[PDB]
Amino acid sequence: YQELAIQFAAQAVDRNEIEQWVREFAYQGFDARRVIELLKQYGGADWEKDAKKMIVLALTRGNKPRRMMMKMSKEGKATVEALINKYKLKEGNPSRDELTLSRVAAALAGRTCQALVVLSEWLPVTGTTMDGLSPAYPRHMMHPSFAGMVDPSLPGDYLRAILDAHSLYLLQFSRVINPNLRGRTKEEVAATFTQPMNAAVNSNFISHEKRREFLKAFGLVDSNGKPSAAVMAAAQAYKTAA
Amino acid sequence: NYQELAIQFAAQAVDRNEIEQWVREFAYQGFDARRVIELLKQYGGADWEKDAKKMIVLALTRGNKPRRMMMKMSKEGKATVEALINKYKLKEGNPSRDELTLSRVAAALAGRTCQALVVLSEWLPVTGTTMDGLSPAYPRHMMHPSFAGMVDPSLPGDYLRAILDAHSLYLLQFSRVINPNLRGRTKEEVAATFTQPMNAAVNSNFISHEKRREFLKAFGLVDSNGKPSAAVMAAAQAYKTAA
Amino acid sequence: NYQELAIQFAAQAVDRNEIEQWVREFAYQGFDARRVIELLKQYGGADWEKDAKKMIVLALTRGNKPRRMMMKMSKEGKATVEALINKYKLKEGNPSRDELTLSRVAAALAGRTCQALVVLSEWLPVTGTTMDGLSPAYPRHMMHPSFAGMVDPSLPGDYLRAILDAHSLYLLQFSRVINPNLRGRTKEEVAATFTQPMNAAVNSNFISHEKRREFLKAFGLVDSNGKPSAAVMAAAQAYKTAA
Amino acid sequence: YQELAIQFAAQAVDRNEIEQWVREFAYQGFDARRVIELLKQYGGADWEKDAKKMIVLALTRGNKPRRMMMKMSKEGKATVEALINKYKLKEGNPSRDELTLSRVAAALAGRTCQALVVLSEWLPVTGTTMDGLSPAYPRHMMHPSFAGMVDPSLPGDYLRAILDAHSLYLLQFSRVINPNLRGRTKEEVAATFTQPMNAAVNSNFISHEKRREFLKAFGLVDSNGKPSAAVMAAAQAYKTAA
Amino acid sequence: NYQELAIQFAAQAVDRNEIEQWVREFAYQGFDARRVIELLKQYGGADWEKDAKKMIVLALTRGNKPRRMMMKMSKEGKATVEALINKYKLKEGNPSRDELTLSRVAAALAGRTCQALVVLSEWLPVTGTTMDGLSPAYPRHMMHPSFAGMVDPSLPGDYLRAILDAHSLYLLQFSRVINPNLRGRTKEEVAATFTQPMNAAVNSNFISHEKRREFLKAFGLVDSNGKPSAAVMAAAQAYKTAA
Amino acid sequence: NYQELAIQFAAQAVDRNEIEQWVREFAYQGFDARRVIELLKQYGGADWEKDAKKMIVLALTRGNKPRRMMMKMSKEGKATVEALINKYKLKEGNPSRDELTLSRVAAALAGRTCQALVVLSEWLPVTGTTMDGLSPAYPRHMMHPSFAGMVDPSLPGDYLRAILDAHSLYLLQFSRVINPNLRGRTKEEVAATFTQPMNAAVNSNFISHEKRREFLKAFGLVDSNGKPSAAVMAAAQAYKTAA
DNA sequence: TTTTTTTTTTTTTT
DNA sequence: TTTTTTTTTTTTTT
Repeated sequence: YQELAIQFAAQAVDRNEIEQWVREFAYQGFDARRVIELLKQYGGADWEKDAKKMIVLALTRGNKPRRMMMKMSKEGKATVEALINKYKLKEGNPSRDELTLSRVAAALAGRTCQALVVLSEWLPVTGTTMDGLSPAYPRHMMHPSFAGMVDPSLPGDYLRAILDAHSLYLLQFSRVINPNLRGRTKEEVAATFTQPMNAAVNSNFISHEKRREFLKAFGLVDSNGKPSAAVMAAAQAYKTAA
Repeated sequence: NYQELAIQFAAQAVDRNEIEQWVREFAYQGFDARRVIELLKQYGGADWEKDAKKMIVLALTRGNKPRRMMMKMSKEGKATVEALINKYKLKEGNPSRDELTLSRVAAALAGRTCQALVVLSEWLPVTGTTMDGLSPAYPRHMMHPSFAGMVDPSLPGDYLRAILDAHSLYLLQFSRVINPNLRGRTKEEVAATFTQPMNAAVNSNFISHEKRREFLKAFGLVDSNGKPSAAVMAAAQAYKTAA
Repeated sequence: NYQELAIQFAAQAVDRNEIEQWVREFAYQGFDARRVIELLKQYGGADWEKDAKKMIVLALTRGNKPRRMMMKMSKEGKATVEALINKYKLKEGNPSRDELTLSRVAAALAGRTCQALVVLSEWLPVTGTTMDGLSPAYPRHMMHPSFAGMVDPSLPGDYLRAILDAHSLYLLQFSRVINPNLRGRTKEEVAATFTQPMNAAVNSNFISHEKRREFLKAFGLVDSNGKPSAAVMAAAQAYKTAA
Repeated sequence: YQELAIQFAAQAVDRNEIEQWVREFAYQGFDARRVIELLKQYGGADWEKDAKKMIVLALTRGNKPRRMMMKMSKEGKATVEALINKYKLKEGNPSRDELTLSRVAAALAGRTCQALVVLSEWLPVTGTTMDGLSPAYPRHMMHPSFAGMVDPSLPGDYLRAILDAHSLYLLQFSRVINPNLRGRTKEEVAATFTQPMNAAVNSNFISHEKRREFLKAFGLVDSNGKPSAAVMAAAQAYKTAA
Repeated sequence: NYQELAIQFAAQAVDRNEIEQWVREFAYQGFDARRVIELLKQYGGADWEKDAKKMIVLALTRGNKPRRMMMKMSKEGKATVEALINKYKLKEGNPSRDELTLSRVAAALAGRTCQALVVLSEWLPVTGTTMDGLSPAYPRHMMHPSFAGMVDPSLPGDYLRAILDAHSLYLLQFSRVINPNLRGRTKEEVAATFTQPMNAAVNSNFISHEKRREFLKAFGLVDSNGKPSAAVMAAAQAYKTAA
Repeated sequence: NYQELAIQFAAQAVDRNEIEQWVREFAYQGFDARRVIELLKQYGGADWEKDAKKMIVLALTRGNKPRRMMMKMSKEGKATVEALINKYKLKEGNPSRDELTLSRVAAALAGRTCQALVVLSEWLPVTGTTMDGLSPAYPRHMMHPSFAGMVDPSLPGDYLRAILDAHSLYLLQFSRVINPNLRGRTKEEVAATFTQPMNAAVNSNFISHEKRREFLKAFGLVDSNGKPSAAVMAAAQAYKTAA
């Protein structure tokens, strides 16, 4: 009777039926498309220049705009106050239709990752610090929003190399900005940062082709997707990392 | 007096089959698969199978807290989950023998659940890609706790151990990701929390030994005589040196 | 010159028999085995032996908390445990002396408990396989604290020490598994929790020296003259170098 | 002016003046003389036999007489109840004029330490367990009341040998019976047990001559106070102990 | 073919000067050195320089909590600290920007602070002797976070990196001593707390590149062309292998 | 503008003596010895010296909690302590600059305190015998925190370090015994709590360098030129390898 | 960031 | 003895 669970198992699996359901029940959190829609809406023609300012502001000062405003120059405070009021900026994790410095940096990952080369020594974990862990550490990987640039169709060994090279940074960064991860083990830090990382790697924002074009442009992969010597070095550094 | 009674009681031959029936009957039981199927049929009627398939995808990719997952979901999804909560009177955690949870549905219907893992691989808390980094071509059919429900316990001990150590490589990763209070603990400490539910499913009376080995053969996990595949052997070893 | 012979007499001359009578009279007695068997016969009647066998399997593979174990068990098992709780008025932990617990049943009937361990080996908190990893072909009859009640204290000291060190290898593992705080403590700290109950049963008045040695002989633990087996000798050494 | 603390320092120290003061301000805790006075008072002619019973009772069952009574034989419970009522026994640490099983064992250290040879395998830390740490561990040292048998006039190296040999046991025992010391470091256990140990070693109860006569009788020292091979072995085992 | 050149342009072509203006404009500014000196002159009058010297000694050897330090100090000292608190309206921690703290005084007057370190060396939380154990003849002028304000950012990159790594060896020690939770954390975790304030002062508009290099030359940290000294080179290497 | 003022302020030569006066004046101060003596003389009158001797024995062998020690003391002792509490208005712990404690009395009169240690050696929390086990013939005059008050800081650095490392061997033991919350901490962690009060007493203005070296010479701790004794040298080394 | 004499003998399958 | 998407960037001599 009840061991008819065999008949239920016997039915061949439908890739499209299951893919409709996984799509319907999917975690709906960060919408990069909505963020860009809101920036364009509040900023108008100035949205790009203000977004670049907000990327610098997020990467070097954090996600609390009213707090950072208090320990800043006269000119800076005036710019941040204008941005808070134009873009109706918030702190932390508000509703889906609300903008934060984090969300701006995350939706515009292509622009954020390019800025890291210049901003490297102004970050919580500097390029110099990373170079101590792995020589000539890839600066374009030094932000959680880099996960949105990873082509998931890349050969598994090449893909794992990029993510292990990026995880070397995440391990340092997470232990430093997440109060719950201060001094915790590698395995613990990776268990808290892999699920949001892998969601960004397998998101529908930016096609595989565009993602690999960015990795090629940043000099992270070659013509066939083979990671650079620096990525390979970093990927190994993560395997023996503490 | 009572010493003579203790000797005469011990003088009686050990009944291997009587004790083996009892150890089975009193064994740990995480859920009654038969009661779960009985409840799905009762609440769902003729739609119970299609709704069970939905709940398998829902459990595997979103978890066991239906009202919580509903908060970070689309309008359509939110409506499907709300309808399922109300039809099947779904609960979170470990409720009574007469209550349904997304976990229990996936666990009672292990044969289908394990088959879905091939498609759902990159949407799981621990992806197939991640597992391949630990052990090459990691068996996707093993990437769910309900896989223990498909293991034939009559398999030769060495073959049986290799299947379970392979599966344990996944369990070790999965437990650290889905359970935050197991993240800083050792391999031995994490294994201590997942071996009892695993071994219960392996030694349960739900789905016979013959049918269970037929599944392992079909999933390509064992050969004609029950010898595990190279991938299973590789993962069992990866688990022995795992941290 | 008299004070010298006085400190000499008060230090060297000890009334070994007077002290040995007292230590036995004051020894921890959570229960009297004779009273336990008297209570089983009283509540169970003609079925007391079959129910006692069930309670031994239940105590060895599930523990001493009958209402707790009942919740993660099959429909049939739960119904058997509930029936046993109500017939024998079973309790958890350490109640009064006219009270029965699964532990006390297994302890009073040590002769059958120890015989069941051969069949139940892979269902115990510490399996026979796990023990074999510490000492080859570990004696299964020693894999329960109630084994101490089977030990003949009149055995030659060296033979008696081999039996107890061999049994202590198991106790060391068992205590760490059934008491998680002990996992990070020393052999000496873990030993401190199990040596007093062990030595009390070894020197108890329940079952004579002659019968106790006839059990050790029957279990194949000692020879005709009380010389321990190769497996016992191996286990006794494994304990000396154990951590 | 105020640097006249030099004139205060300049006064030569008086050994007898200081010894009167240390005597007057001394810690007044356990009075072995009062304990024996109370045993004789309540027990009469039976005080010695009842004291021997109470030593066995303390060493193998503890210091809680009403508690131990509940998990004991009919005969034993009857004896313990009679002892509780004759000697007005208490649990824990009551007033100076109150008897406890601990205080009885401690005041009659000579009798207690002799009983350890027979009681060895009934103790929280057995002789067998100790033999695993140091071969043929001295059974007479396996009780805190042994500190009352130590001659403090012994040559420093011989004296330290006896106390290091005894401390090997105290380390095991303290970690086991003191809930606050469960799994703590050697240095921590020794910091909590050295002050009460050293007080018993330097107490006025039992003269130096009698103390050394006991150590000689127990076979712990030779004619000149040189410790035995077992004590020497144990003293070393404590130096490398964890 | 245009989308290719578009991803190429949006990845490689970065407006280095636009971004560098912004990072400087938004940089953490707990205080403006010019405002600190303006406030010292305003409250202190003609005595502002002598009182500032006192506050530098007070900040370097006692900390940033003036009312706290006052309690474990001599009669004369306590009276001096109380007078300074009331004249300069001193605060603890990180107050508003028109507020003075011992730290802000030492930071705005980096040129004298760093010069005082030669005399104050054995009175600091991390002594010169301690530093000499990590790197021989460690540069005493680098033994304060305010040293970063003395660093010329126009220096050749390799020379600039030697100065900062040499200074970071001190910062690593100092942070562990003045923040006890950091003692059990990694170089990278400890570095994360001191690199942002360091790099902000290195790239601040207070004191020109030309003057900053004239300080490094005067302190004997660099030569005529900006090449660091043997001690700086030694300290830069000690930091690379530091734990 | 303010940049030019910062350069001209730094252009002024470093006044070594002005800074050295200030670092002394602002240095940590556990107690004012002068105020303690002033208070003893005020409350005690002509009996202040004899009562101070009593309080030194009381602090050294019983501690700093006078009402607490009174509970485990003789009738006579109890009366002496109660009389001293009421005459000198004695307090426990670390009260105001104008309050007396047994510790402060012993600390302000270090010359006498250190001389008493020879007689009181076997009555201290850490005995002379215990210390001799760590380092042969350990200097008894060093067996009190107030010994730091006798150290000449003008001594050659290597000689000065050997005296303090020797003394630190005792401090390490003493702190673990008198302070229960320092028992599980490392050498570095315990040293972190006792170096600041030690170094304050070493660099205090109470009792000149000349008088302090005269004491070290008298106690046999240094020779004619300040070279420490073999016992001091031995203890300094014992501290380097201490746990 | 301090300040001087341990505590006190049977558990029980997460 | 459990059950699926981190948190969010300046401290300050015990």
